[PDB]
Amino acid sequence: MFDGELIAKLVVELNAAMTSAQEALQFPDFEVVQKAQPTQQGTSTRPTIFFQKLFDIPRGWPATDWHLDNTARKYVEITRQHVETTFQISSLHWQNPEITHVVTASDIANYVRAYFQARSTIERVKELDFLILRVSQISNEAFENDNHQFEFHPSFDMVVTYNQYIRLYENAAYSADGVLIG
Amino acid sequence: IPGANLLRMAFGVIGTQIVRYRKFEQRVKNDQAQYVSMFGEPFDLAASVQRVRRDQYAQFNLEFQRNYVMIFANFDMVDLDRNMAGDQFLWTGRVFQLESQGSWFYQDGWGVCLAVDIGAAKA
Repeated sequence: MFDGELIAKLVVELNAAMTSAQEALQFPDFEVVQKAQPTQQGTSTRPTIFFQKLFDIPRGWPATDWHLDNTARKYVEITRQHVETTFQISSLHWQNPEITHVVTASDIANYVRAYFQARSTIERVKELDFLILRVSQISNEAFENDNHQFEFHPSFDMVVTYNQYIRLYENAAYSADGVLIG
Repeated sequence: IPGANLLRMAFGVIGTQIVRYRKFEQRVKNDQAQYVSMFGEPFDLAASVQRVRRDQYAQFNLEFQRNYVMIFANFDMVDLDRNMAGDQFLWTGRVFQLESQGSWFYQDGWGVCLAVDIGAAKA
């Protein structure tokens, strides 16, 4: 299970989480994008969520299985590795001081993090062939922004565990012979 | 005077080139959270193209010379905002990063050489 379907499932789940959060906290509108734009782009002035992959851990010695093809008299060797990968989730939202109804980018980040940690979410995810570990920290960072106005860029890290498969060929034996000496 | 277009009358002396210019309209997603942009109706524009003349660098064994071009045109063209950029090609696709005195009479341009053009009469 390689990257492309991982990203597709992750964006679907993030869209569902943001649809829930919009009902919960009443944002104007939301948008989910990646932080890996191959083409020059210009960002959006809407409550946005971002994701990106940092690195990978093999987590265990490879496990090999043997499946026999009778017609061609060959063993098909399947190797499985239990991979752990790390994703960074971050959000942006600009605070308008005049509006009385206040919602923070930190609120959106906290709600998105809490959604993925619920039991029901994990039960839904399990049938998509991956699972999530515990999240331990969320941080707020302040930057100057292109309008020379301070704002926050909260972020946190998530861990997703899955399996990777490759296949190879190997010869097969069908009999045994021996010699006994003394 | 910031009235009549100065680049308009200047182009009557020096002599210019011809480029194909296309503007940005809107963008969508490709079920990967990656933006894919789309442009509309490329047309012919008269402009003067200059040099800034790249020198390369290294990261490790990788040279990566970045190609640059400077273009003067009497068009109100945008390089970047919450929307996309514009495109051109003297011989290969390019994209620019700047602005200039558009709301009066003319602007100035940039350009980074993208890979190639499609072909078939240089689409």
